[PDB]
This record gives sequence, C-alpha cells and structure tokens, in this order.
Amino acid sequence: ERVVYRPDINQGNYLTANDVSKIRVGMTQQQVAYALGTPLMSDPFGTNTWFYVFRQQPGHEGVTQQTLTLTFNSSGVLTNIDNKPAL
Amino acid sequence: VSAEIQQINIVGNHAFTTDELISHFQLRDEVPWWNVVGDRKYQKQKLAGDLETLRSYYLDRGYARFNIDSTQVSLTPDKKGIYVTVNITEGDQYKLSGVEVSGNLAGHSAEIEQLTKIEPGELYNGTKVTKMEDDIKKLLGRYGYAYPRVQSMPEINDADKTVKLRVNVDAGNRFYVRKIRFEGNDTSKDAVLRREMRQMEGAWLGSDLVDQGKERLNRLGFFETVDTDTQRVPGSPDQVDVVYKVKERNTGSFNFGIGYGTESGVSFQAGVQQDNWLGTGYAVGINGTKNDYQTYAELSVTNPYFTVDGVSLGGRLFYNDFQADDADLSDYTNKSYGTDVTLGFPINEYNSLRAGLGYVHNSLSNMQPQVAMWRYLYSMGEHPSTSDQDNSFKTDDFTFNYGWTYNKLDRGYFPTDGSRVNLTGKVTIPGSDNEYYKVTLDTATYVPIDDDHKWVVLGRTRWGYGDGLGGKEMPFYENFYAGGSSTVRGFQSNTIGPKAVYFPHQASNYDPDYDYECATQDGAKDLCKSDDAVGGNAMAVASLEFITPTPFISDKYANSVRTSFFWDMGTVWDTNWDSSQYSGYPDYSDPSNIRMSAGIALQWMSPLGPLVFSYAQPFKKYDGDKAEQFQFNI
Amino acid sequence: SGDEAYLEAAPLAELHAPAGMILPVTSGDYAIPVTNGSGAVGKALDIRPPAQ
Amino acid sequence: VKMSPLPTVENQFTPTTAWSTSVGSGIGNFYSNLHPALADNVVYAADRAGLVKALNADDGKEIWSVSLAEPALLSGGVTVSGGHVYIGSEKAQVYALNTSDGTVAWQTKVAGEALSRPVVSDGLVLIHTSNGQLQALNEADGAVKWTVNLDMPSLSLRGESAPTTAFGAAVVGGDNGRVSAVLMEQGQMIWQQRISQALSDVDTTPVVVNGVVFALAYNGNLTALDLRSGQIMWKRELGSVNDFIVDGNRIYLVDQNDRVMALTIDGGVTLWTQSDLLHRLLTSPVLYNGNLVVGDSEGYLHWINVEDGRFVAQQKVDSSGFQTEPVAADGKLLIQAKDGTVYSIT
Amino acid sequence: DNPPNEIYATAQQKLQDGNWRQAITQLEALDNRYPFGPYSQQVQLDLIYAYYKNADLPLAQAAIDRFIRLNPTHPNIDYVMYMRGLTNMALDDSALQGFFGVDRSDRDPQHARAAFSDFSKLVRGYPNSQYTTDATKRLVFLKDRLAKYEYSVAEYYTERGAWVAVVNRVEGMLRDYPDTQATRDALPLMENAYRQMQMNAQAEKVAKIIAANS
Repeated sequence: ERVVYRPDINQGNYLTANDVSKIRVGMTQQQVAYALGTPLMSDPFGTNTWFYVFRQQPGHEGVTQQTLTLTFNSSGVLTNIDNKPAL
Repeated sequence: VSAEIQQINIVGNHAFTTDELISHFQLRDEVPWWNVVGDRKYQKQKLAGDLETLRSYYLDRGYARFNIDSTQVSLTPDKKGIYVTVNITEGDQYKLSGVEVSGNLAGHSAEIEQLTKIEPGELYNGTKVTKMEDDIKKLLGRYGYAYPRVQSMPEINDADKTVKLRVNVDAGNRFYVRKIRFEGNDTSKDAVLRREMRQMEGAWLGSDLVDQGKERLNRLGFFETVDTDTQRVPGSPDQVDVVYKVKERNTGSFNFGIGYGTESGVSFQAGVQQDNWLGTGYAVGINGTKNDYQTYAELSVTNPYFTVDGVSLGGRLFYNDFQADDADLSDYTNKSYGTDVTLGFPINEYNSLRAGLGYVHNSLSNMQPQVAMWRYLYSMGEHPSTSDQDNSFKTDDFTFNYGWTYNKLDRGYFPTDGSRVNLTGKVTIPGSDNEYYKVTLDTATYVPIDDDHKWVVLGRTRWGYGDGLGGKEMPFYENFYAGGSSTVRGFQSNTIGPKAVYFPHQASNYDPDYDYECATQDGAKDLCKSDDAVGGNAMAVASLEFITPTPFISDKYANSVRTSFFWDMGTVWDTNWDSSQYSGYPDYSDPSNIRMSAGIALQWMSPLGPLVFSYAQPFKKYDGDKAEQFQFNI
Repeated sequence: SGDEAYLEAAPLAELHAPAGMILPVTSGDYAIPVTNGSGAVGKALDIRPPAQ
Repeated sequence: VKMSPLPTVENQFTPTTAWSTSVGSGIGNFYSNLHPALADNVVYAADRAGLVKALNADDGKEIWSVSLAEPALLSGGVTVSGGHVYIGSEKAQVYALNTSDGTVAWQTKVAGEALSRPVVSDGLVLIHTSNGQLQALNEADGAVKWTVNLDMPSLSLRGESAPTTAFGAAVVGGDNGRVSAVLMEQGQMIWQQRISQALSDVDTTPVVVNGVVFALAYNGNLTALDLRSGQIMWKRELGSVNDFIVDGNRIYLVDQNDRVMALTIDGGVTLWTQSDLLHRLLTSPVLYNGNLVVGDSEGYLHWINVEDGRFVAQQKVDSSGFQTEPVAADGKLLIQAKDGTVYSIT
Repeated sequence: DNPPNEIYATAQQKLQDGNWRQAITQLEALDNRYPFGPYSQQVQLDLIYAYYKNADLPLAQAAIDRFIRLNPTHPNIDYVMYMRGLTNMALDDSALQGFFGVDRSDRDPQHARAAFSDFSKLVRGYPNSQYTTDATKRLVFLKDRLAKYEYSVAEYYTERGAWVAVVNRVEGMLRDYPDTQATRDALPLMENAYRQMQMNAQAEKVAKIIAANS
C-alpha cells in the first residue's frame, strides 16, 4: 500500500507552463518540436497526431497528469490543439 | 639493463622546498631506508602525469599564472643514468574576488548560485574551479540536462593580486530516456535487473537516478561489474538510450559430505545456499543431515520482490531429532521442528523493516540434570527430579517475528565502504507455551583508510539479549552461542560462554565403564564442574578486521582473494544466574570474563563458492573453553 | 543445445487492418524472405561441411 | 655488456703521489665537470657539497676554506683568473669568489643550470647551460650583457660545451650538434654548422689553433672548421664527449667507447690506436712530461707514450675512481676522484 | 609427425565417430603445422564444425570470422554463414533450465538478434542453398523469440505502471514485429496503458485493432 516506499515514478515529457505558451495554431512541425522537445509518444496509426503527457507519481501523493494533444494535416502544420491540465 | 632516475631537479620554486615538491611525484630518486618496493625505473610517458600533478599542486596554492618554462632530460655518457630537470616560473599567488555565472541558466539560478558561492578573499584553487564545474554539470544533469556546456574562464586582476572567475554555462535541451537496454544478464531474468532501477524508461533523464540504478545493481550482488552508457539516440536531438552492461557470476555454494571414522558412521549430509536460483531472483537455502544420532534438516526460501513495490516475502523450515549416546533409547533425546514466515518492506531507499510469525515445536527426554535447564523448568512450574533422568518435557510455541536492517554496503560480496546494521527481535504470542522476548543487534562497519579501497578497516559487532516476560524465564533451547567461524575465530563452534553444571544423578540406559558424566553408577556424588557448553541468554561480540591488499597474487585474483588481520573479543553470560548457591563455580552473572582471539583470515571466492581459511590464537581464554588454532569453513 | 525446439515455433500470421485504419509501417530490419522449401529440416540435414 | 679487464703493464718509471687532501664529500654518483685548477702555485678546489678550498700546490696545506651552502650543488669546473674564482652550480647560482679572502665577490642568477666550465676572456665570463641560454657575465660586477639560445633535443647528455675564445669569436658547442661561433661584443651570431649524422648528438668543448676550429660530437663526425668561414674542410667518424688536446701536428682524443686514438691535425688521418681500455669509462686526457695521463672509473692513471701509443705506466691512486678530468699546469699534475679528494701526481 | 592426408584421415574418422574433443586435438595440428597448404580449406571447415559440436562456441565464432575474412568468394561460404548462425543461436540455449523446461525468452536477446541478422543475410544472399530451409525456419523461430523478450519488457513496465514505456514498447513491436504472436498477445497491454493514461481516443483504436484480429 502507500505506506511502503515506492520510488518516485516519472513518465512522459517535461511539459511545463512556459513552453506551452509558445505553441501557436497553424505552426509547422519542426518549430513545435523545438518548442516542447521531441514528442515522447505519437499516434502510431493513420491520424497524424502528437501526444505530450506530463505525468508524476511521488512516493505517496496521488498521480498527477497533464496531457496535451497536437494534430497536423498531411503537411505538418498544427491544425487543432487541446491541453487537459489534470486528471 | 636500463638507466635509473639518479636526480630530479627543479629550478626556481622559491615558494616551496624541492624535497616537498618531490614528495608527491611518482618519479623518485632515492629509497627510504624502511622501503624496498620503490623502483626507480624512469619512463618517458610516466612523467606526463607527474608534470600534471605539479601543475595542479601549484594551481591549488593560488599561483594562477604558473607555467612550465621548459623540461630537459639528459643521459649520462654511460647510458646508466637519467637526470630530469623541470624549469618553472612561479609568479605571485592570487586570491579569488568572486565568481560570475552567465549564459542560459535553465531557470536554476538559485541552485547554481549556491554551488558557486565562495567565502571572500580565499586563495585561488584549481581544485575548487574543477569541483564547481563538475558540480554544475551534475546539477544540470539532475534536472534532465544530460549534456550542459560549461566553461570556466578566470580573469587576472594583476594590478591588485586578485583574480575574477568568469563561468559560462548553457544547459541545452532536456534529454528523455527512450529505451533502457540490458546487456549481459545471460541467466537472470531481464525483470530481475530492471526492477532495481530508479530511472523509468520514457521519462526525463536523471543523472542521480541512472547512477542509483548502478548503485542498486551493485548492491544486489548478482554481478561482478556493472557499466552504464548514456548513448545518445542517433537521428534525434534530445533522446538517450541508457544501456546497462553487466556480467553475472555464481551465486551460491553446494556443500556435500559423507561420514568417516571421525563420525558415528558412513552417512550423508549436505548444505546448500543460492541467492539467484535459476536467475529469477529467489533466494533458497537448504541444510540436511541424517547422522545415526542426528537427523537435523533446515530449509529457507525468500522472494526479494513479492510485489514490485519492494515487499519481500520468505519463510524458513527446520527439523531436528538428536540423541546423545545411542539411537533407539538414549540420554538427552530431543526432537524439534518449526516454521517461520517472513514479510518485509523497505521504509526508504536504505532501511527495510521485517515482520512475520514463527512456530516452534520442542520435545526433550532423558535430560541430563544441570542447573540452568532445571532452573528454567522450575520457572515454568514443572518439577522434574534431579536424581533421576527418566523424565521428559514437551512444548508447542508460537512467536511474533520482527526485524530492522540498514544496508549501505557499496558492493554485495566484497564490500569496501558503508556499513550494515541488522536488528532482529522475537516476542512470544500471548497464550503460547513460552513467555519471553529476544532482541539481537548485528553491526558491520566498513571504512577505507586508503583511497584505492585496498586497505579497509572492518568494524563488526554483534549484540544480544533475552528475558522472560512473566515470572517465567526465556527457554534454554534457544539461547545464544558464540565461537566458530561466524562470531569468534579460534574457539570451537558454539563453545564460548556460561558452562553447564550437572547434578549427581543415576544414569539411564547405563553400561559399565563407558565414558559418562556425573553418574552415581560411576560413583560421582557431588555437583559437577563440566566442559559441555550450554550457551546463554545475553551476548556481546566485537571484531576489528584490518583488511589488506593481496600482496603477491596477480590481478586475476584481485576480486576473488581477500586477506585481513583481525582482533576478536566476545562474551556470553546469563543475567539470571543465582551466584549465591554456587560459590565454588565461575560467576556467570558478571560479563567481565571477555574472551579474545587474534589471527589471520583469508577469503577466496572460489568457483564452487566462498572459502574461509582462518588461523588464530585464543590469546585470552577462560577455564573450560576449547579451541583449535586453525579452522576452515565453506 | 541444438534441440529441435525451433520447429515448434507457431506459424506466422499478418495482422489485419480494421476498416478506416492502417497499422504502423513495418520495419524492414526483421523481414522474412521466402524461397523453395525442398531443403531438409532439423536433424535430417547433413550439418557436416560439404565434401570434395 | 662486458667491459675490458685491466691490462698487464710493466712500468718504465715509478710515478709517485706528492700529496693529497680531502675535499668535502666528493661528487660520487653525480656527473659534473667540477675539477680543480691551478693558478700562481695555488690550487683551488670545490665539491658538490659546496665546500670550496684553496690548497698550496706543493705542500698541499689548506690556506682558506669556505662553504657557499642545504644542497648548494656546486658544478661546472673551477676557473681562476685575475684573482677571482668562478664556480657554477646546478642551481641557477654562479658564484665569483675572491681568491685572497675567499668571500663571495658577487653572485648572479644565470638562466638554467650552469653545468659548463666558466671561461673568462677580456672581462667577460661565459656559462653554457642545460637549457641552452649561453650567458655571459662581467668579471667586475657580474651583470649579464647577452644571452644566446641553442635548441634543446628531447634527449640530451648531462654536459655542456664550454666555449673557447679566438680573435673575438667564442666557439661553443650545442646539444643539438651545431657548433656555433659568437662575438663577445654583444653576442651576435657569426656562423653555425651541423656536425651530426643520422638520436643523441650532443657536443663538448671545442678547440682552435692557427685559425682552424675543431669540434667533436658525441656521435657522428670529428671535424675541423674554418674560424672565419665555418666551412667543414675534413671529417672523421670519431665521436666522443671527452675533451681532447691539440699539440704539434697531432690530435689526441678519447672516443665514446674509451678507445684512445692519435690523429693528424690535417686530414684527420690515424697515427695509431690504443684499444686495451675499451669500455673503461675514461677521463679526458692531459699532456704531462711528454705523455698523456688518463684516469678511469677504477682509479687507475694510465700513462701512454705519444710515438706508439703503448702504455708506459699504470698505478692505482683511489678506490672511488676519477670521473672528472685531470688538469696539468706549471709542471704539476692534479686530479680528484669521485670521492672528495684531490691527488697530486709526480 | 605424419604427412598431411594420413593424419587428416584419422582426424576425419574420429570426427565421424563423434569423439569431438580428441578429434579437435587432431584437427588443430594440421593448420599450425601446414598453413597455406592445399588441405587448409577442408581442415578449417572441419575445425568450425568440431568447435561448434564442442561447447567452445566463442572460439568457433572467432574461427568463423578468421575464415570469412580470408575468402569472400568461396563455393562453400553459405555453409560458413549457416554455421555462424548456428553458433550464434546455440549461445542462446542453456542446460539446467533447459532440462527443467523453463522458458529463456526474456534473457539476453542480443545473441538471438545477431543470429536472426546472420540467418537473414544467408537466406537473402544465397536463396538456393540447401541450408536455406533451415535458415527460414530458424528465422521464424528467432523473430518470435525476440518479440517475446520485447513483450516481456512491456509486461514488467505494465506491472510497475510506467505506462509511457508500455506504449513505446508495444509500438516498437507493431513496427518491427507486427506479424508475430507476441504482438497479438501484447496489444491488450497497450490498450490498458492508454486507458490508464486517460487516453480514450487511442484506447478505442486499440480496441478496434484487437477486435479485428481476435
């Protein structure tokens, strides 16, 4: 249970408030990758989508996750964006 | 035949006397009268590190502008001698005004300022600047900047004998771990290695975590060496595929033997230990004996990870049936078995608690009268006659198990740093046959005295105590023991401590003229001072082993052969002994009778398992002790 | 060592793409070419080097 | 490698030890050009320990003694002229000592170690150093005028070519195997020529007579050079480090293998060769009574005739042996062994 | 000391009899005493064969490298490729746990990976060689034995709960090892990881994929 010392578990990108501010709709793939770093996961299937997730599980505190989704057309320009802050 | 360094000379060097300078170089002209191994063989390549040592030494005393003017090495005409002259210019020593950090701080301004802080007016030091550079590098690594650009540019204010230090730092791009790989765990399951990590794959890199992975793998003890390589992923700017390179080794011993004329008969016995059984990480240990007068057996299994959180689970089985003189009907016949189940979980990275329940069965028959056992039985309300041996006793007892272990050993099987503490304690469950509590404290402290970790001073101690909870007393069958390979070298196994005192009694199953103790058949008619050990309730054992390098064995045996001098002291005594009734016997109440022994200890991690070779003198015994100077164990 | 276990490997089968879906592009690093099966299999094979 | 045994030598005369005096602790295992010198029937001597003494040439009695120390590390000969004694050291210091009282007239820090014998000519005292800065010092006060850089090979020989003066040009060797000539006016370079052959090619003290210079590399070529042009006229393959003598029309030397030879002044043709002393580390020769005296590392003074080169006398004088060259002047032959003792021969 | 062919005859007879140790002691004399000679070819191939039949796998591999470096063109090179594949594979096996039947899939895959690469090189370079069928079957086995290790890493990460690792590992299998049974068994792991990451848009997609291939 929570009482035992599990090590801190980190997952996904280190997405943070400052860098997500630079993202602008319609921006090209290379610059968004530069702004947030390379995506640590991407939609492997037909839809050209990038998934950024910032996830943390400290020793006993509850899991916290911030998920950001980026979609691009056939030419790699950001078409739609959404940023789930929690849960 | 080749030339030898006949003189080392340095011109100038007004700040420090030449002898002091040459006290540090590897190249050396003369042999101290108490040393022989100081070879004077000059080599051209060897001098480079020496010159760098001079560089660093002068940089570490404030002489910033220090430089080598030139170096000339010349032969004698006969080719028998080399003179080495190093020509230097010192200049003045300079003190640091302050450190200015510039560039891309990556938002960690406070911590980087803290690392580079200095007290005012301190002398310039090359070691200080190198330490700051490396510290800032690892500080940036801790937050996921694997490869930060760091540059230290000192600015000399020669006008006032002062120096201003300019540091330029650029963190770069944070690095994420893409794919952790293990190379070399040919037998151990990949899970067994990866469970120890603290850097989870697909997360921002961490120098501290990836290093702690190596640290925990090395503590696990299943590998000879472990190497880490933060190889950058090709074709990507900020992804690194950490690789752990390992090399497995044997993880147990398989001891087997058969009886000879030194034994009651030709029969088999064995003892087996295994820490990584079939590479799954399970720990297994078995002991087995089928002597004509003893059928002792023991087994233990432990899973270090019952769940991935770290909760360890294990248990122990043991069985015993012993007879003293014969098989079918014998004196001091005892039968015993028990079951222990253990659960343990880590409370932090280094401390782990343990818990569990123990069950023990005990039976005794034809017991030889003696003071301690009958005192205990008097405690329990049994009233067995002393004059007659034809009596028996039985017990069924359950115990609560707990313990505490602190482990900071740097390596599993030949540790050189840190210490290990192990506190184990038992208490009887209420309503059980026995009402006693027992606690034992073990401590092993390793400290190196030389930076190479070949000279290590091992401070190892064990402690123990126990007492009855109610009016009863703790059971004789479970007492402490000392002596043997483990606790104290020199003495025979389980021999140290208070000594049994038999009563005069009629002997059962008697046979004329056989060796017997204190039988009215033989005419013995008084209380007995004897040489049969009985153990005791409390003990304290200490050791200081001076580990030393293997002197004349090649490096191939470096990680297998260890030798050490040692000094041993240890004691076992009974707090409950009533000295008033036994004026004519040693007073076991006082622990003042410390045993001591000293000797040489050799450890060899042979392919079949660790070998313990011990030779020692029990240079302070007490009456009734038995010892053999050289003792061996596997 | 050298056991016939590798003959017990289960037969291979491609994953079918659902409607309106494409599976990830397959890496050529681990492709399986196909050729005539007339050659022998297992211990029936003359593992000895060719003679002259 | 094996070294030659002592030769059986029937002596034509019985040379004798006139006197000897202990001086400090000797040089011992160290290697240096520290040797005594004679001026106006007074013998000046020195030792690595730092003791410097003046000895009466005939009686052998001390007149004064002083120590400049602490490993003073005196080195590089003991030269005397005009009433002053110049003594180098393997530390930067080079001392100039008044002959009468023995107090330090002046001391100067010359760049690098001062191994070479100091030589004094027209008021300037030359010193050749292990780092190549051939420096010059005023006899009067000791201030430097000029310095000249001669390149340093990676591997050298613990010895530096003491210069010689002729017609205002000081000829000096170099560790790089380039004999050089310099004017003492300000140290302006005059000419320089390589004398080595295709490793260590260090040079030693040269000598000049009748306008033709002589140079001698450790390996490669023995040669003569024109003083005014520096062009090489003739050459021979007799490399060595020891000093060599010029007399009449003959050249007496010791090779690097301790084989003793005599050569013509013109063309360098061999007159005779003596090889019995092979591999017996030999001191530089010195002319005495129409014969050459050479000490060895086993304490023997070997006397050899000019005409044939066969030995004429052979006597033990010390157990430690003579590394430093003997000196001959004013009809007295002087030598000091590795041990701290000067022996006067007669 | 005997001339080449007679010693080779006894060597070949002992090799045929299966006395691998003394056989190889006989074989190793020829190359050392008679290097470069006409018999060098057959003795070297029989040397590879003898080391492989012995437990001296790494020495067999070293000899195979020292052989292939010499003669890129050779009528029997395909056999050396097959022996290279076999000596890579046999290093993946074990005695004690093999007898117990314990699966060794999750251990070191680098040896198996090299074996697959070498066998693929064989079958692609010499498709008509008589060993090509064995190479194809062994490639079939090795693909599965690699995907099983990769799945067993995905399993541990799922059990720990590093969901990003699970998704990346299963995606790696679908990219490299799509056809194997391991992916068909592992897709539930990627579904679970996506759902634990609240990533329903991807969970539904994985549900569709597994449904289509159930």
